[PDB]
Amino acid sequence: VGSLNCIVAVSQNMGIGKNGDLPWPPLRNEFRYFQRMTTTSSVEGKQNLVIMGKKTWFSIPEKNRPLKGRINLVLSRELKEPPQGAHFLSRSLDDALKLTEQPELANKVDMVWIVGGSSVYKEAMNHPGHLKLFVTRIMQDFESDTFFPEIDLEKYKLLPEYPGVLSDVQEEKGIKYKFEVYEKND
Ligand SMILES: NC(=O)C1=CN([C@@H]2O[C@H](COP(=O)(O)OP(=O)(O)OC[C@H]3O[C@@H](n4cnc5c(N)ncnc54)[C@H](OP(=O)(O)O)[C@@H]3O)[C@@H](O)[C@H]2O)C=CC1
Repeated sequence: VGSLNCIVAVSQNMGIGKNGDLPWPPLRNEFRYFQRMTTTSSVEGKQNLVIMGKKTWFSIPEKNRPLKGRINLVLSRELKEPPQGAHFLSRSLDDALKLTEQPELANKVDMVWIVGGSSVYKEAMNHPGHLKLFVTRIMQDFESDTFFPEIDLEKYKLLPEYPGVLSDVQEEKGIKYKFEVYEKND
């Protein structure tokens, strides 16, 4: 099992969700980036694991579930089995990660990607260890009801570049956005 990573798109006021969808209109190329970064292994014949909360799961369009080419793991304590189309169900972030230590998983999984929502990001972000954050800055305010936790910049260093991550400002449907990678190791 290789790296642990969070990936998020976030508006200027720290918004990630509204009413079960994103705060902004769909940005195809942002989704495309998400799919590429989460899918691409750095160890062929191996797969990446995506970990998400229950609400995130159901906020993905059914035709994109499971996220293809990835092991899909959903967090819930109410569910008694993985949702239709998901693979794994876990009851805590520890359990999902500890689950990547099982013989079965250990030698099949490259990167672990936490792909939301707020509570799973907060726990991972505040846990000691090596963790990167792939953050897309959506460069305006959007009305939101779910927010990304504080990024402590004493811990998380914004990297000046990263392979496979376009650096400069993008725009789609009149909305400018920028790809960032942050790393801590504590
Ligand atoms: N902009 C982006 O990058 C992203 C946007 N989104 C959007 O953001 C919002 C996500 O909302 P959010 O409310 O944060 O929800 P989550 O995806 O975190 O779902 C919350 C539910 O997941 C289960 N859950 C969360 N963490 C754990 C845990 N550690 N262990 C066990 N179960 C857990 C609980 O379900 P149970 O009650 O069953 O225990 C909880 O009620 C939606 O609008 C979504 O579309 C989501 C991802 C990324």
